[PDB]
Amino acid sequence: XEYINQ
Amino acid sequence: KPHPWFFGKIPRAKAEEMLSKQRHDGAFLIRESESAPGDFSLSVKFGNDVQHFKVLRDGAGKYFLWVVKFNSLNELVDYHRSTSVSRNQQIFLRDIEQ
Ligand SMILES: [Zn+2]
Repeated sequence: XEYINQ
Repeated sequence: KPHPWFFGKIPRAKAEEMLSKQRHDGAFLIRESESAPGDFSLSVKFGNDVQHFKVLRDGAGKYFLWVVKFNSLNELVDYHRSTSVSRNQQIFLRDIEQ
């Protein structure tokens, strides 16, 4: 879904 | 005692809803992603938002968020109780409160 590590 | 941070398969929105009601920064949970079979995600409350981290796996089967690798989710979580999940923001994991 936004991911900090992506 | 079983771990209070393993929530199984719950939708990302539900995780946010729940974590938003928590009173401390760092309150987190590990959930099984709906984005791919057998994947895990770490959701953490920070300020007025909820940050999500994808738990990656390497060829040997180790888990990782950035660079350091772990042999289990248990080790990953315990490590991040004393070391920040992010180099830019100081976020230490702490068990949710019920
Ligand atoms: Zn409290």
